Amino acid sequence: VPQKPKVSLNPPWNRIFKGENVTLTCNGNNFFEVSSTKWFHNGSLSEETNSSLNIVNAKFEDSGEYKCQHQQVAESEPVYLEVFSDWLLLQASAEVVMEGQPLFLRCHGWRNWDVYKVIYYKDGEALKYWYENHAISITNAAAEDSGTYYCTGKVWQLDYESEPLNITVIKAP
Amino acid sequence: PCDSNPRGVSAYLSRPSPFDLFIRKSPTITCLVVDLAPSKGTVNLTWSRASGKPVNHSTRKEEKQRNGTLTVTSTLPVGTRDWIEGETYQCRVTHPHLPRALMRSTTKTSGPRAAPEVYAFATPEWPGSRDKRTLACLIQNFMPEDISVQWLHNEVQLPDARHSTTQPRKTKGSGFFVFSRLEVTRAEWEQKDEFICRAVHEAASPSQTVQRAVSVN
Amino acid sequence: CDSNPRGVSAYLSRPSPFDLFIRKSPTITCLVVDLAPSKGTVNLTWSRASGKPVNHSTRKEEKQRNGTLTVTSTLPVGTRDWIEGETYQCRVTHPHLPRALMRSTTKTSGPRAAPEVYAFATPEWPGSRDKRTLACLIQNFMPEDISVQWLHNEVQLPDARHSTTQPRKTKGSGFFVFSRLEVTRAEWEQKDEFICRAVHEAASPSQTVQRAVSVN
Ligand SMILES: *[C@@H]1O[C@H](CO)[C@@H](O[C@@H]2O[C@H](CO)[C@@H](O[C@@H]3O[C@H](CO[C@H]4O[C@H](CO)[C@@H](O)[C@H](O)[C@@H]4O[C@H]4O[C@H](CO)[C@@H](O)[C@H](O)[C@@H]4O)[C@@H](O)[C@H](O[C@H]4O[C@H](CO)[C@@H](O)[C@H](O)[C@@H]4O)[C@@H]3O)[C@H](O)[C@H]2NC(C)=O)[C@H](O)[C@H]1NC(C)=O
Ligand SMILES: *[C@@H]1O[C@H](CO)[C@@H](O[C@@H]2O[C@H](CO)[C@@H](O[C@@H]3O[C@H](CO[C@H]4O[C@H](CO)[C@@H](O)[C@H](O)[C@@H]4O)[C@@H](O)[C@H](O[C@H]4O[C@H](CO)[C@@H](O)[C@H](O)[C@@H]4O)[C@@H]3O)[C@H](O)[C@H]2NC(C)=O)[C@H](O)[C@H]1NC(C)=O
Ligand SMILES: *[C@@H]1O[C@H](CO[C@@H]2O[C@@H](C)[C@@H](O)[C@@H](O)[C@@H]2O)[C@@H](O[C@@H]2O[C@H](CO)[C@@H](O[C@@H]3O[C@H](CO)[C@@H](O)[C@H](O)[C@@H]3O)[C@H](O)[C@H]2NC(C)=O)[C@H](O)[C@H]1NC(C)=O
Ligand SMILES: C[C@H](CCC(=O)NCCC[N+](C)(C)CCCS(=O)(=O)[O-])[C@H]1CC[C@H]2[C@@H]3[C@H](O)C[C@@H]4C[C@H](O)CC[C@]4(C)[C@H]3C[C@H](O)[C@]12C
Ligand SMILES: *[C@@H]1O[C@H](CO)[C@@H](O[C@@H]2O[C@H](CO)[C@@H](O[C@@H]3O[C@H](CO)[C@@H](O)[C@H](O)[C@@H]3O)[C@H](O)[C@H]2NC(C)=O)[C@H](O)[C@H]1NC(C)=O
Ligand SMILES: *[C@@H]1O[C@H](CO[C@@H]2O[C@@H](C)[C@@H](O)[C@@H](O)[C@@H]2O)[C@@H](O[C@@H]2O[C@H](CO)[C@@H](O)[C@H](O)[C@H]2NC(C)=O)[C@H](O)[C@H]1NC(C)=O
Repeated sequence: VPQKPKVSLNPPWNRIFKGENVTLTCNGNNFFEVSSTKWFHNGSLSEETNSSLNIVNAKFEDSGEYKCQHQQVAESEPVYLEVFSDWLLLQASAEVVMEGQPLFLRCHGWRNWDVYKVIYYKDGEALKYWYENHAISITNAAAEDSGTYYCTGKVWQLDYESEPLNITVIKAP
Repeated sequence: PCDSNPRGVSAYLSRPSPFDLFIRKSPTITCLVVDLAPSKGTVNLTWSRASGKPVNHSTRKEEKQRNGTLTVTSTLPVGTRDWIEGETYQCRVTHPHLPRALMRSTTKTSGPRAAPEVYAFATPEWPGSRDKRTLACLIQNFMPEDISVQWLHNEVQLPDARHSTTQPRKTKGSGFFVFSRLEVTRAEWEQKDEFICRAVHEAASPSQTVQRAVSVN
Repeated sequence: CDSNPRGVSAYLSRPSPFDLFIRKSPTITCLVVDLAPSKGTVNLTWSRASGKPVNHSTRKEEKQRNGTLTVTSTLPVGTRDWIEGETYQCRVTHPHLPRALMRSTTKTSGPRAAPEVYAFATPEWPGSRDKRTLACLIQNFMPEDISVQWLHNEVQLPDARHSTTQPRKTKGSGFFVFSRLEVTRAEWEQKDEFICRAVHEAASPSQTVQRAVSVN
């Protein structure tokens, strides 16, 4: 019945282009670090015992289910990490956002190539267009803010569209 | 030469059609700005002549498009004379979102002026239908390429959406050629046989018009 | 326009009616453009959807004037297989690119309606008394894949002799294309019979269709 351990990503994006970098960290409800951390990848026990696990030049093999647990029985809710290789990737701070919390969308161009005329779509509607790339920053989540999103943009003068992404928002009576 | 697409925002400036210029005798050029992004303030479109002589009042519409963008069109009335006499008009758009200003200009096309040659034809019936016959009109060896085709029928200038006219194409004779097609109904040729395929070009005399009659049977 | 580079584009042409029924040796072509001097290969790979093997292909790499670099590859195709809806795909890959470039093509679908052709001929004009223009209208057909041409005394004129437009739709669910063939006096005295043939997937019985013409 106690507080379970949480996992944070930095940068937020749990979906990234191959060769990109990301870091997993296990909760601050273990501050001075009283217990070694144990990371689990798709199942096996990782050999890193520290509070934060790194990932470099992320290969595809690195995609998967990540979980960390301390010295209790319960283990962090799993965090899924997908590694892609396309022209545009739509990254989100969190796929399921508790009511009220902030949300971030980002149209990310491969090798961080410039993407002009980026447009973000929400349920087939044009949410926001800008001459250049830009992040979608939703300060306070809502109900309308759910639905499936995806972005389009020009990279080196050609047109591209990110594979679509679902975002859900909850309520607490 | 590419300081013409500020922040990516492109613009187009259309030239008066032969028709709107000689028949209708009320020509107008249009400046169309695309890929603008919604904002608090509107753009600042400004029309001007190279001669320095003042300009008529313009029109302006701002249509938020489906793709999140925002368009702006502005049409301007133009003195039929001034234009043919080589005058030159320029469209200058300007908005905060923009670094350099956006400009585009246009004037009467140059070169040698060779009148149009037109020949009208008509198809024979076919086992498929006995009450539908097709018309065709070929206009060639002309220049510039700016041409306005159309049709008449018993003093009635048919609906533009009635015929299909192609785009100019060059010939081994330094002139261009365009084709027109106008499907027809039995009822209409019994009303009369005279079908006219007019043509408006900057050359052709004496009324800048040129036509060739046709008919079945 | 200037500095801003443009990325690789790929296209894939379909067998012309002609090269498919007359010449009976059809070939599709994959054309890659806007490539740039790379240190790596640029793999082009042909494949069928049926899984059945493919003939050997051709390949040319022409450095273009605008600093770019083009690659074309033509592939021989079984006349039968094609008409029977087979499907071919061109896969190009460039080291410095995310996903691979692919394009495919197969026999156009829909209802097959034969072509209707009518040939015409202009009357002289004060400008010249030894030059007369021909025109040939082919309509109400579908698919839009059509091969126009001309004959003259058993001589299939040079493709560069006539100008044929691109298909356009009609309020009759079919398409229509126009052809123009300027002519010289010498030739009609040699004979009057001018033929404007047409090759379509429909028309019977030899998949050909023509209409004679002549002045006077
Ligand atoms: C968001 O959506 C926007 C629209 O919803 C979209 O804007 C469009 O941008 C394109 C270019 O990116 C614009 O194209 C230009 O169109 C001009 C004129 O538009 C049409 O109508 C004119 C008369 O009103 C005609 O004179 C033109 O011919 C054109 O009409 C064509 O279509 C009709 C219908 O079948 C046909 O009868 C005509 O024969 C025409 O084919 C043109 O003047 C411009 O021409 C220039 O470019 C062409 C080829 O690129 C050259 O050959 C010319 O010489 C010249 O340089 C050009 O075509 C289009 O107008 C915009 N749509 C709108 C608002 O009408 C925008 O791109 C979208 N943005 C994003 C990021 O998604
Ligand atoms: C935890 O569980 C996950 C999922 O079960 C595992 O991750 C999978 O890892 C494999 C690699 O072993 C991933 O597969 C790879 O996908 C790449 C991307 O696919 C895109 O591109 C292709 C081609 O255009 C499209 O068809 C496809 O739809 C996608 O758009 C491919 O490029 C890879 O291809 C290469 O490897 C494969 C297999 O080795 C060969 O068949 C190919 O010839 C080529 O050499 C490859 O297919 C897979 O996507 C991952 N799944 C997920 C959900 O991400 C983790 O590995 C696992 N944890 C561990 C380590 O056990
Ligand atoms: C993801 O992170 C890696 C690694 O991070 C960086 O390198 C490590 C070794 C540590 O020092 C980290 O603190 C540091 O942030 C990035 O890869 C690294 O990229 C750099 C260039 O961006 C490489 O440097 C080059 O090294 C070669 C040969 O070693 C030289 O010839 C070059 O002149 C240049 O110095 C660095 O070697 C490489 N790390 C290794 C050894 O793999 C990676 O770029 C990053 N992903 C991104 C782009 O975000
Ligand atoms: C494009 C950007 C600058 C951004 C910019 O100028 N931004 C405003 C105007 C126009 N846009 C680019 C937005 C239009 C996009 C059209 S779109 O249709 O996509 O909207 C500039 C900044 C530095 C430039 C590079 C280096 O020099 C090296 C090298 C020189 C070669 O010689 C050409 C290749 C290369 C890699 C250069 C490419 C590109 O040149 C760069 C990235
Ligand atoms: C640099 O020069 C080359 C050659 O002029 C340019 O390539 C040309 O690219 C266009 C498309 O942008 C090709 O047009 C297409 O051709 C296919 C083939 O028939 C057709 O199916 C399409 O409808 C379209 O017309 C064109 O064919 C191609 N030229 C060649 C090699 O045939 C290239 O674009 C230039 N680079 C720049 C600055 O864009
Ligand atoms: C991505 O989302 C779409 C849409 O989800 C719907 O809208 C949400 C707000 C929520 O109400 C969901 O319960 C809705 O389903 C999903 O689309 C469904 O895809 C499945 C295939 O798995 C199909 O059987 C359903 O008919 C689709 N529903 C509709 C009406 O489009 C989609 O599945 C999601 N991505 C995944 C996980 O596949």
